[PDB]
Parts: sequence; structure tokens; C-alpha cells
Amino acid sequence: MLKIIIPTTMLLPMTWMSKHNMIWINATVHSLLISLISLSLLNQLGENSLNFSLTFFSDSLSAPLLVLTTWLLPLMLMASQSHLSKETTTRKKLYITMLILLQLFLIMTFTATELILFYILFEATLVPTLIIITRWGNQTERLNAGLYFLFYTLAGSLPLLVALVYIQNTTGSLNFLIIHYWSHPLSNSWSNIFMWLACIMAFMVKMPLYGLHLWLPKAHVEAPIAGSMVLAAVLLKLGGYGMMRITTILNPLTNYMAYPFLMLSMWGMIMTSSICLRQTDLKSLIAYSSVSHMALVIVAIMIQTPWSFMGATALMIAHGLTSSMLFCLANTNYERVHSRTMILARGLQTLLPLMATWWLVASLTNLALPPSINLIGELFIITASFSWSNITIILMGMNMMITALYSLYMLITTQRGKYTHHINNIKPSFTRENALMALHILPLLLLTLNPKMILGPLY
Amino acid sequence: SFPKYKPSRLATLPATLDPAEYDISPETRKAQAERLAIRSRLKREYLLQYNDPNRLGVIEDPALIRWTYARSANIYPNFRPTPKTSLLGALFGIGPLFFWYYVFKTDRDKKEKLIQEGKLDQTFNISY
Amino acid sequence: MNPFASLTLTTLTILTIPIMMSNSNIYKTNLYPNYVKTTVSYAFTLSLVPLLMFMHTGQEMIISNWHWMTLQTVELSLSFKMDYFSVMFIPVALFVTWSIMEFSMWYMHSDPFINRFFKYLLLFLITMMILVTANNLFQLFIGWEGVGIMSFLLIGWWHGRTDANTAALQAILYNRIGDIGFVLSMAWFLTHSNAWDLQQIFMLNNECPNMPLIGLLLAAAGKSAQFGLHPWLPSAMEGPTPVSALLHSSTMVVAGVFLLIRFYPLMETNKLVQTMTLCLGAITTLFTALCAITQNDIKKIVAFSTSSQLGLMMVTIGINQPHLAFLHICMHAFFKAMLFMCSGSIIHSLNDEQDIRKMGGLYKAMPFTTTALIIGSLALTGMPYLTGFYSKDLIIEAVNMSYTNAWALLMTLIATSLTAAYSTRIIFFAFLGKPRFPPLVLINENNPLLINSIKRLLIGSIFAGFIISNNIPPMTVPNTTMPLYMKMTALIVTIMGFMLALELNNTTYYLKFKYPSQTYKFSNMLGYYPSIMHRLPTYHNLSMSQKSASSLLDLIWLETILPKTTSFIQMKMSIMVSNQKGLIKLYFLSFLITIMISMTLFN
Amino acid sequence: HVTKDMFPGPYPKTPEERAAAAKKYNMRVEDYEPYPDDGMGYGDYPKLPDRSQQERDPWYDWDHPDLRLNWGEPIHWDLDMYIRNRVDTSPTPVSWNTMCKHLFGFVAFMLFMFWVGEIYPSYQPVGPKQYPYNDLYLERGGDPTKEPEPVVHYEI
Amino acid sequence: AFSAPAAYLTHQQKVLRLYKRALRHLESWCVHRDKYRYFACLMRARFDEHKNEKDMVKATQLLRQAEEEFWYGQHPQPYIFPESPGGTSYERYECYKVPEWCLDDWHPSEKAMYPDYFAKREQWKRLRRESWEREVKQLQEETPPGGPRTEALPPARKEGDLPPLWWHIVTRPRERPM
Ligand SMILES: CCCCCCCCCCCCCCCCCC(=O)OC[C@H](COP(=O)([O-])OCC(O)COP(=O)([O-])OC[C@@H](COC(=O)CCCCCCCCCCCCCCCCC)OC(=O)CCCCCCCCCCCCCCCCC)OC(=O)CCCCCCCCCCCCCCCCC
Ligand SMILES: CCCCCCCCCCCCCCCCC[C@@H](O)O[C@H](CO[C@H](O)CCCCCCCCCCCCCCC)COP(=O)(O)OCC[N+](C)(C)C
Ligand SMILES: CCCCCCCC/C=C\CCCCCCCC(=O)O[C@H](COC(=O)CCCCCCC/C=C/CCCCCCCC)COP(=O)(O)OCCN
Repeated sequence: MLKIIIPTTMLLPMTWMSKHNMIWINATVHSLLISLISLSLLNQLGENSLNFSLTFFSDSLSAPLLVLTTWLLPLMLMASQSHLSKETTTRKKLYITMLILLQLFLIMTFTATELILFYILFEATLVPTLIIITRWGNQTERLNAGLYFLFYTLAGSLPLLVALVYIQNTTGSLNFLIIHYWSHPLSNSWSNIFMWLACIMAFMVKMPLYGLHLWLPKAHVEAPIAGSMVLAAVLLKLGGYGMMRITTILNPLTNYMAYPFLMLSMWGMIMTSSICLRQTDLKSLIAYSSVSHMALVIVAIMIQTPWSFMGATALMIAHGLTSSMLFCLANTNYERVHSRTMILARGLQTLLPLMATWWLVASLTNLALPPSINLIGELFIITASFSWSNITIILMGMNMMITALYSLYMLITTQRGKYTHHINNIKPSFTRENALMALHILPLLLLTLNPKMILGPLY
Repeated sequence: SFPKYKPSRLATLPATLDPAEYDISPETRKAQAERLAIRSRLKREYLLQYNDPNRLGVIEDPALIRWTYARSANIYPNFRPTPKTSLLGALFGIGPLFFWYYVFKTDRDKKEKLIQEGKLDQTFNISY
Repeated sequence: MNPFASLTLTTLTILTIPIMMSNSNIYKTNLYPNYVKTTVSYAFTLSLVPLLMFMHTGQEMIISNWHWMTLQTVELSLSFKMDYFSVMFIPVALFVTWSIMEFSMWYMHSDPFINRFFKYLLLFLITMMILVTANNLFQLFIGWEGVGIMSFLLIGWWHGRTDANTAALQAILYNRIGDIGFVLSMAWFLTHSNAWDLQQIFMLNNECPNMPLIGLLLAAAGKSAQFGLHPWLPSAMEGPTPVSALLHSSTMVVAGVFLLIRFYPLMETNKLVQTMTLCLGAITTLFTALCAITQNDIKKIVAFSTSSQLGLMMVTIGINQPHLAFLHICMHAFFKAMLFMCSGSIIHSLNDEQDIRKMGGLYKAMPFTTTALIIGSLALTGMPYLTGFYSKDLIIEAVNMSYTNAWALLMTLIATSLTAAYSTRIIFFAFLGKPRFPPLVLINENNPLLINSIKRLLIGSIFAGFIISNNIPPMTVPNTTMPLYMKMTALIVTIMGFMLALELNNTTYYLKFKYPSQTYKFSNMLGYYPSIMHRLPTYHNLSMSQKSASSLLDLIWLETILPKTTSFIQMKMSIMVSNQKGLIKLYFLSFLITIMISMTLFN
Repeated sequence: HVTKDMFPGPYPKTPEERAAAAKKYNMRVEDYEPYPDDGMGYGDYPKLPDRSQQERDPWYDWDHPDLRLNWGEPIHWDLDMYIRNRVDTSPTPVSWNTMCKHLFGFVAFMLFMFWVGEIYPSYQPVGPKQYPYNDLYLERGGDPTKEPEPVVHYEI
Repeated sequence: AFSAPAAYLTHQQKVLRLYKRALRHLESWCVHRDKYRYFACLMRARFDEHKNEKDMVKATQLLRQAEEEFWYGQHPQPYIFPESPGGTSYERYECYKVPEWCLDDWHPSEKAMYPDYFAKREQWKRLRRESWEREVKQLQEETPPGGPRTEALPPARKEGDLPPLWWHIVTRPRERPM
């Protein structure tokens, strides 16, 4: 696993010793090379895992997340090149350093074989994100946003640490392989109930679960574009990966401890979706759509069936790519208009046709049009939920309809109709933006050809 | 005489059926005149900013900013916990959760009892 | 070896080459529409061969060529079902599409994005072929959603018009409501039959329960615009006339009836779902004919006619006659597409004017359109020995002699009368009077594209019923013996509808005027269904989406509970702890108190 | 460029701050009318008439012709609910209550008549259809090792 | 559309608007031309029987019962011209309208085509640049104090002057651009 970790670390001296005008070029080229190297992790077995050493191991659940993490960095660099033009060289290097440190922490977190190691890196991912949000954010709300993003997270994760050390004093190990092979049932007890809550709440708060999601709209609308990309595409999936890993020691308590969350998700996905129908901010709408998709992922993980896990993995990957693309499109509008209000810039299909095509493809993917992998994950989750209880279809069905509505709403308000008369500064789209959208959208349609790569270890 | 039109929330009253337009008073005419005056002032300001050759930027609209701010950020500082808000919040945020919990719990208890008694006929049910 | 499979796959494959060339140099020139039209004609000619093979022998095939993935015990592969339905529907769809493309080459001549328009039409045709030839439920869903997306894109062709965007979103909304039932059926079949493949579903379901069939019926009602989910089809007339003639007239809207036909082995084993289908179809056909009887836009009249015909197809499905419903689909394609082309010809010749109040004497002014529309109206009303005879007459006979609802039968007969009535209305108000269009007469039929495109479907709507009926194997027991009055019922009700409509239309010339009645207002405003149901639910949804979900819960109470309470309590405790005057008096008094407490409490 | 004092504020309680709010929203003090001082945080925002954007004049030269809005004029709290793509409140030729009564009556009558026709079906004066081999026992399901009770058909 | 609106409609304007609406809806009811001619002459006779009345109160009592009678018998599906706000081609060509300023963002290889057009465009731009500085002062001195009372604009009064705020009216895209 060090063949990926060491070059990512070498990105830092390469960034700092680079010329003043060559930081973006070198960073982009070497990040793309690291992504190409990390592509080799996709060769997985139907057997246990790729146990490289005592410290790191890879799975068909970890491999797609690692590939997505390594692929997101060049896109973030391209997206950040524009609005950081008038910034001093040292601060640009600091920005790139924050992005590299985030990538390193994520890489290690996904492959860590120890629960405590996983916790440490899972928390280490907070500092770069907080600095990025509160330093290079634009509005004055960013400070408050950062505070929320911090304390919510910590409020969930401090109990987990306690539980973790408690577990290691009882079983004697926190290694995931030993934990899986030596699993024992959890008896119905108040102590076991609180241990379950401590092990679950930290991952619930970062999905985010409905009712614990208030930090996400603030953080995503106040972050810079690269921060929004990494928050929506990768940092949300940390909770899903953690819950997928930790549910092996929580049975059979999950059979009845999952009821409050399942409801909170199944109703919650409705509410957030309906919230998207009445929203005046593009980024806020995209963030709430992320909340709805992650509620579906929460349901999938709590159901605890093979089809549920396959659908959850596929949906996590698909949502990461789609939400990153949508945030990039919204930002490409914002850098022209400087408003972030949906109804200001209108009728943009007439002025920017290719960007309108990108908007259409992104909206179609978010709408879960078959055979996209978004729909593959959604349909597998829906089938598993139907087996769990035939009534669930109702709520699931409703969500589907609502989703389409707001997706097309966002497409119709910004792209169709008449152009705004007084807005005369809408320049032709640059090659950088078009390439960014193409590099977002081509991997999705390529992945629909080999879905087994993103279906997780239960395929 | 003809059958009367009854306005509703989603089908409003026609302007030609308003008695208010037939009750003309000097004060009404003055109100209409000053409404037209303020509209004309706003139109003149916009059109002066709009036809200017030098300007090369989106024209800022204070009304739009006020609308977005009122819809988003002015909500909580003007919130006051009242019996109406407390009751509506409790209902709309708690009732659906317990309703769906009852429905799903009853369904799963029924299914579990049927499985335990063995009378469910799960033949060919291989994937779950 | 067995050219059947190669030919069937080659048709669908060569339908896709112009899509690949849409990035080449041909797409930037003015020869692209002719390229697409020629490709479709070649595909029709090629697809004519497997139909001949099936007609000679009865050749049937399943082609599972590409293995997509395997979820444990469930194998998903790209599979095509080349059965009677596929090899009979593909030539008809290709023929109609070729005619429509030739028509659009003339109709959309001044449109700047005509290449894009042609490309969009070909994409819809590809998706519809995928829908029709699918063998598993996932591929069928792919086609199902593809045709819906193409419908959204083609309805909102003029994206600067608010009404077009509204109509496109409306179509998406109703078809999503149907998609709910589609997904229900897929989940049920995966959970119980362990398959999405059609063969295993037929094997393992000897007595199909209610849930999957009700889901399928919901999907069919959504996509074929049955009474609950009907208004989107009349709203879809916002698109250009070729779109209305291709998608929302004869090819795309019969997809729900096709879905119910594909699952007919499971449908005949359920009596409740059959009755539900019968009642839904009967109410749909009656209501839509009643709405059509008072319309003034010609495209609206033809759209409501299409909806009533779809209701009649669902009635035919409900009485356990799926092959009759397929035959009706095939005949309706021909004559309804030609009727829409004639209407579009009139609209173009009258300077994009669609109201029948403003078209007068066109019987002599444009004779070819007149004859084509007369023949189409005669085929739609089931004139004997024409294309519509061989399906509509048999359907009426089958409904007459069957153990069914009396109300549904009565509604079907009344709907037949109303079909004759609105055909009379179109002819009378568009061709028979004195001219009522603006003085600058720009009437012109003399374009070979329009003439040839209309003429091919004219020959079709004259002879295709005879040819197809005589060339297919018998698939049902005939109704050989019948009471004489029961045998003539369709003709009798058609003649009565004709006569009553003509008599009522001839009184419009009298010099008397009166205000309308309540029944007329009900019929003109489409039973007030679009008003109420497009104002009461939507409002009550959107209002809630802002008042409760967004403001009360998310912005106020969820904020009140966790973060704001924490901030308030911590700040109050900070003020309590830090507000000390700095006087050692009170500090040392407190020290004394804690010393006493530690002395007398911890021992 | 908007100042701090130009933003929405709390509910106006005195006529002076009432008049101050009216000027801020570019409207007459006689026409200004805030939402009732309930719990929900409407605050200083003015309550405009609940008419839709579709019933605005289409022949006026609006600055935004598609939305039918003018620059600087106060925007209704629920503008995105009424954007001509959504719910409209335009007057109808027939009253709302009459339309509701007529539609509900038609639907209820059709349902009742379908149920009546279910109870009183239509059929032909014939007996059941006859099938030769024990009502096609072997061809319909099978079970060829049970020797079903033979059903013989009557020739008349 | 082109004319500035007033503060209110007088009684005469309201009566004439009713006359036009009633005739249009009567035409929608009477499809044939001779029937429409007969009933429109009858409606004209009915309309001017109170033409000579002097008092305002009853003249306003009329035109109220007239509005009620119109709304009762208003033909719920009246004929609309296709380009009118309710017509079948109202905003059909709205998507083909592109602003003039977009031409400023063309590539030089694109502007190399059509050199005469862009030379004329530069002439228009310089004319606008001078006329604007004149127009601002003209509007400043021609306006009453306290702001405009009506959104009507004055013409040019000097020799080389242009009407104030003329650019975005003269450079309209077109009725049918493509
Ligand atoms: C078993 C023996 C078999 C033999 C049976 C006898 C043979 C035939 C006998 C003839 C019987 C009647 C046929 C004539 C049709 C009526 C024509 C007529 O007079 O219309 C003018 C007249 C007034 O029109 P207008 O205001 O002067 O129009 C202004 C201009 O003319 C504007 O004009 P325009 O230029 O704009 O357009 C003209 C258009 C405009 O005209 C309209 O306004 C359309 C309305 C009339 C047509 C509706 C007929 C469909 C009936 C379906 C009903 C299903 C149940 C619905 C239940 C509703 C519940 C609320 O009219 C037409 O296009 C032609 C109308 C249809 C004639 C062609 C077909 C008629 C024969 C088919 C029916 C019978 C044969 C069936 C064959 C099977 C064998 C049984 O319409 C009526 O007064 C309606 C008469 C009948 C309606 C009954 C429904 C009343 C329900 C009230 C509520 C009752 C209590 C419910 C309580 C429920 C509690 C839950
Ligand atoms: C705010 C936004 C959402 C945040 C996330 C919310 C998710 C967290 C919800 C917690 C899950 C449930 C916790 C406990 C579930 C166990 C089942 C038990 O509660 O039900 C009955 C228990 O009865 C009563 O519940 C006893 C406890 C009553 C007191 C608890 C407080 C009730 C409401 C408090 C909600 C406050 C949540 C927020 C805190 C800040 C069963 O009866 P019994 O067979 O005897 O007990 C079985 C358990 N045994 C075997 C260990 C003995
Ligand atoms: C986003 C904000 C979320 C905040 C976190 C919510 C999760 C809270 C979970 C409980 C907190 C403490 C977890 C304990 C760590 C696990 C260790 C364990 O399980 O050991 C138990 C100990 O269990 C406990 O002691 C737990 C007691 C609870 C004390 C702390 C209360 C914290 C608040 C409780 C209510 C809130 C919990 C749900 C909150 C929902 C989200 C708001 C057994 O102890 P023994 O004595 O050794 O064995 C018994 C046989 N002799």
C-alpha cells in the first residue's frame, strides 16, 4: 500500500520546491499519475482481502473509495485554479498542501486494519477541511459553518473512542480480521444498548442522518469549490464505510436498535427531497439532495442484507461523482455571476449550449436514469427494503418522483426560459471547465459497463 | 341577473368583478398616482443603470437580496416559541415518525409470526 | 446460419450509426436529415425479412448475447425476445417513422436546429425498439425511461416558451407516478420468482398474486395515459407536430398496453386485475371521447382521440384478448399517424393556426389533405374492409359476447358513438364551410415530401388490415354465431353518432344564440380535472415544503434542540462561573465551606 | 452594496418603525402590511397579495418578461411557488366549488355504476366451454401420477 | 406594450375594453361570419342605447351588470391569436433571441468573417458612447424634482441629439431571428 502512500507524501516537497508559475501543472500531472497507480487496487478476490501488511489492507469495499479519492484531487486542483489567481505563491502552496494532506489522511483511513488507527485518521481528516473552509471561504458565515462542521462531528466521535478502548479491553484486539473471525452476539442489555449507540452515532452524524444534518448545508454552501467537492464526494462516505465495518460486532442488537434510525431515514428522505422543491440557493439544493441520497444509504446499511450492501456501495460511488459534478457546474455559474441565487441567471442554454448539455447529463444522472450506476444502487436498495417490508415501496416510490421533480426544476430554472437582460458578462466557457465536466462524467458512464467493480465485497 | 361567481384561494376574483374599482374617491386616485410615481422612479433608476455603455456587470437588485435573506437567514432571530409553533412542530416532526414506526412494526410482527408458524410459502425466495 | 437472429439484431444495430456520425462532418451539413431518413427506410426494408420468415413458419427466438453481471444466483444479461410481437411491431414503427421523417423534412425546414431534431427522433426510435424487444425487466425499464426522457426533450423543444417546459415536466411527473408501480413489480418478481427474465417469471407464476399485476397495471396506466393519469397526453401537444404524430399518437403511448400484453400469461390467471383493467379502460375511453367532443384545437381533438383509442385497447386487454389489442395497436399506428400529418399540413398551410374556428373551406382548396383525412376518419370509425375494421369491429364483437360488466360495455358503445361524433366535428369545421382564415391565402400542398409521406400511410391505412389479418395465424376462438342485431351494433352506433353530430353541427348556421349549459362547460374544461388536480395538490405540496419541512423543522426546531440549547446553556454557565468580583473575602469563605464539606461528606 | 439597515428586520411594533419598513420595501405605508406577529419568523417582511404571476399583465413591459417582475419591486414571500411553471390562482369561468362538486359527482357516479355492473354482469345464453381430456388436466399443471376424477362432457 | 401606462383607466377606456372583449367572445361563440356580423350589429345596438347618458352613478351601475353578464357567458375557450399571450406560439421564438453584446465575445477568426457588419457595429458603438453622455444630462434637467411621475420618456430636442435611453429599444433582437 506504500506504493500509493509514498508518492502522495512526495507531492508536498514537489509542491513546495516548484516554480511560482508551475505549481498547478506539476500537481495535476503527478496526482493523475498517482490515480493511475491506485487503479491497480481494483484487482480483488472473492476470498478474504488484499492484506498487504499488519497495518494496511484493501477490500473491494475499500478499492473503489480509494480510486475515487485519488481521482478527485486533480479535479479539485482544476476547479481551484480559477478563483485563486490573485493569491500569493505561499498561500497557493498552502492550499495545495491542505488538499494533499486530506488525500493522505483519506487514503490511510480506508486501508487501515485497526479500528483505533481508523479513528485517528478519520478525525485527522477534520483539520485540513476546517482550515480550507474557514480560510479560503468567501462569506462571513464560513466561521460559523466551520464551528458546526467541527462540533457535531466531535460530539459524535468522542463516545466512539471510549467504546473502542472498552472493546479492546474485553476482546483483546481491535484488528478487523480478528474482530470478524471472533465475533460474538450482543445480548439485549442497557450496557449493550449504550455501546451500540456509541459505536453507531459517530458514523450517523457524518452521513448525515436526518435530524443531525444541520451542519452539512452550512458547510457545503460556505466552503470553496474544492472543499465542497471533497466534502460531498468522499467525506460523507466515511460514515458509510465505518458503519459497514462496525456492524459485524453489533448483532443481533441491530435487529431492533435500527428502528429509530430507519424511520428517521425513510421519512427523512421525503422531507429533504421536498426541501429541494423550495430552495433559492443552488448549493443548498445540491446539499439537501446529498442528504436524501445518504438517507437511502443509511437504510441500506441498517437492513444488513447482501443486496443492501451492494446497493449502498454502488450508490456511494455514484453519488460522489454526481454531486461533485453538480457543485462544479454551480460554481462555474457563480464565478460569472457572483450571486449563487437560482433565479438570477436564467436561459443559459442560449448563451452556453455545451454547458447546458453538461447540466442535462448531470441532472439525468442525479435523477437515476437507467442504466446508470445511480439507478443500480437505488434499485438494489429498494429491492432489499421491499424484502424487509413490502410497505417501504410507498415511501421509496414517493422519493423517486420527488427527486426527478427537483432535478428537472434545477435544470429548467437556470437553463431554459429567457435570458436575464442586464447580465452582459457571461463569457464563453473555458476549456478548463469543459474538461472538468468531461472528466467528471466519463468515468460514470464507463463504470456502468463493469458494475461489479463498485458492488462491494458481497458481489 | 345571472348566477354569481364565488372566488376561492386558487381561483381569485376578477378585477372586473371588484366593487373596489367602482368605489372611486379622491384618496383612491391619490394612492394610485403615488403608486405609479414610485413605480416610475424605480423604472427610471433601472433603465439608467441598464442603458449605460460603461457598465459591464450584473445589476444588483436590493429586493432580490431582501427576498433571499428573509427566506433563509432572518427566520430564526424572529422565531418565538408559541403554543401554535410548539404544537405544529411537535405534530409535523414527531407524529409521522411514530405513525410509520407503528405501521412497519405491525407489518414485521405479522410477518415474523407467520414465519414462525411456518405458513408463509417462501418457495424460490433465494435473494434478499 | 438461421439469418433470423442476424437480421433482427442488424436492424437495431444499423439504427444507431447516424447517432455515431452525429459528431462527424455530415451533422454540420444540410444532408443529415436525409441521411437519417434513408437509414430508417433501409432498416424498415431489412426488418421486413424476419417478418416474412415468421409468417412462413412461425419463427421465434431468444438472443442472450452479452452477460452483464451476476448477483449470486441472479444472472443479468443483454437478451432480446424476437417473438410475434417484436417482429410485427418493428416494421410498423419503422414505416411510420420513415413517413414522419419525410414529413418533418418539409415541416421543419426553417428550424435552425433541424439536425438536432432529427437526431432526437432517431434516439427516441432506438429507445422504443429497446423497450419493445427487451426480454428481462431491467432492459425493459431502460427503454421505458429512455422514451420518457426523449418525450421530455421533444415536448420542450422550444425551451424559451414557459408552457412547453411546464408540459414536459407534467409528462415526467405522471410517468414517474407510473414508474412507482414498475419498480414495485420488479421488486416483487426479484423477491419471489428470483428472476427478471421473462421465461422464469412465466414458469414460476402459475397463479399470479395481486401485487405484481397491480404494479404492472399502474405502470401501464401511467404510460398510456389512463383516466387517473390522463391529462399529460393532451398537454404534450406543446411539441412540434411531427413529435405529436410520432411519440404521443401511435408509437410511444402504446407502451403501457404493450407491457400488459407482454405479461398476458400471468394476467389471464387473475380475475380481479382483469376487471380493474376493464373498468379503467372503459372509463378512460368514455371520458376522453366526451372531452374531445367539444374541443376547438385540432391537435387536442386528435390527442383525445388517441387517449380514447388507448382506453379501448385496455378494454380489449381486460376481456382477455391480448392479440386483438396488439392488432389494434398496429392499425391505429397507421391511421392516427396519417391523421396527425394531415392536421400538421393544415396548420402549416394556414400560417401556424391551429383553431378550427379559423379554417373554413379546405375541401377544394387543398384536396389531397382532404381525401387523406376523410380516409383516415373512415378508418378510425371502423368503416368495413378498411384498416380499422379488422381490429375495432372484432373488439366490439368480443366485448358484446363476454361475461363482463354491463356498465363497461355500455361505456364502450357510447365511446364508439362519440368517436364518430368528433370525427364529424373535425371534418365539418375544417373542410365544409366557407373560408374563415385571413385574406392573404398562402395555401400550398405541392411539395413531394409531404405528398409521398402522406400517401404511403394512406395506402397503409387502406390495405394493411386485410394483409396483416390474412397473414397471421389464428390466436383465439372466433365468434362465429351471433344475433343479427348484436353483429351490427358497432355499425349502428357509429351511424347514430355520425347522424347526431351532423344534425347538431348543422344548427350552428341558425341565427340564434344562447349561453352554454352545464354539461357543455363540463365537457369543454375536461371535467375540471386539470384545474382542481393541478392547483390543489401542487399548492398543498409546495406550501408544506416551505412551511413545515424547511422553515419549522429544519430552520427552527432542529436548530433549537441540539445546537442552540447547547450554546445557551454553556454561555449561561460561563457567565455564572466567571462573574466573580475578585474579593478574597468570598473566595476564602467558599474555601472554608468546601473544607467543611470534604471533612463531613467523604468520610 | 446593500447596507446593514437595508435588510429585513424584526416585526414593526410602532408606527415610526412601520413607516421606516415601508420605505425600505419601496411601498406606501398605507399599503405596507407585515405578517401577523406569530411564532414563525416572517418578521419585518411584507405580506403581499396571494395572486400568482400568471395573472399579472402580459402586455406590460416588465424588466423580467418571463417572470413578469420589475426591478426593485417587493417580491412575494412565495414567488417560487407562483412562477407560471407551478400553481396559479387565476380566475376561472366556473366557480371552484361548482367544479369540485361536478368532478366529484362524476367520479362517484362512475364508481357506483361500475360496482352495480359488477353485481349485474352481462353474458350470453350459453353453458360453459367444454374441453376434452378431463378438462385438459395433463396440459394444465399436470401431476400425471394422481389419476384425477374423470369429468365427462354431455353431447346433446 | 410600447405605450406607457397611466395611473388608472377612465370610464370610457373601461367601456371600450368591455366592448372589444364582448365582441371577441361573441365571435368565438358565433363561428360563421354572417352570424357574427348579425349578432355584432345587435351588440353594437345594445351598447350605444346608453351612449348619451349623462350621470356617472348609473353609468357605473351599467358596466357592472355588463361585466357580470360577460363573466357568466364568456366562452371558456375563446379564440386567441397564435402570437398572443395565450396563443399556441406565444414564446415559440424566444429561444432564438440572442443579445447583441454576445458578438463582443466572438473569436477574431469568427469576426474575420463579416468584416463590413463589424465595422458598422463599431460605428454604432461610438454613436452610443457619445449620445449617452448627452442623454444623461438631458434626462437630468428634463425631470421634475422629486422623481418621475410617469414612466414616459422625452424625445430629442436638439439637432445632433438622440432620444434618451434608445439603445436597448433600437437594438431589439428581432421578431423571428432564426
Ligand atoms: C338502449 C337503447 C339504444 C338507443 C338509445 C337512443 C339512441 C340515441 C338517442 C339520443 C339521446 C341523446 C343524444 C344527444 C346527445 C346530447 C346532445 C345535446 O343536446 O347537447 C346540447 C345540450 C346543451 O348544449 P349547449 O349548451 O347548447 O352547447 C353550446 C353549443 O352547442 C356548443 O356547440 P359546439 O359546436 O361547441 O360542439 C357541439 C358538441 C357540444 O355538445 C356538448 O356539450 C356535449 C354534451 C352532450 C353529449 C354527451 C353524451 C355522452 C353521454 C355519456 C354519459 C355517461 C355518464 C356520465 C354521468 C355524469 C354524472 C354527473 O356537441 C356534439 O359534438 C355532439 C354531441 C353528441 C352527439 C353524437 C353522439 C350522441 C349519441 C351517443 C349517446 C347515445 C347512443 C349510444 C350508443 C350505444 C347504445 C346505447 O347538451 C345537454 O343539454 C346535455 C344532454 C344530455 C346530458 C346528460 C347529463 C346530465 C347530468 C346532470 C346530473 C343528473 C343527476 C346526477 C346525480 C349524480 C349523483 C352522484
Ligand atoms: C435529535 C435528532 C435525531 C438524533 C438520533 C436519534 C436516534 C437515537 C434513539 C435511541 C434508540 C432507542 C434507545 C433505547 C431502545 C431500547 C428499547 C426500549 O427503549 O424500549 C422499551 C424500554 O422501556 C422504556 O423505554 C424504558 C426506558 C424509558 C426512559 C428512556 C427515555 C425515553 C425517551 C427519551 C428520548 C431522548 C433522546 C435524546 C436525548 C438528548 C422496551 O421495554 P423493556 O423490555 O423493559 O427493555 C428492553 C431493554 N432491556 C432488555 C435492556 C431491558
Ligand atoms: C451528535 C451528538 C451525538 C452524541 C453522542 C450520542 C451517543 C451516546 C452514547 C452513550 C455515551 C456513552 C457510551 C459508553 C461507551 C461504551 C462502553 C460501554 O458500553 O460500557 C458499558 C457502560 O455503559 C454506560 O455506562 C453508559 C451510561 C451512559 C452515561 C453517559 C450518558 C450520555 C447520554 C445518554 C443519552 C443519550 C444517548 C443517545 C443520544 C442520541 C443522539 C442525541 C458497560 O459498562 P460496565 O459497567 O463495565 O458493564 C456492565 C456490567 N458490570
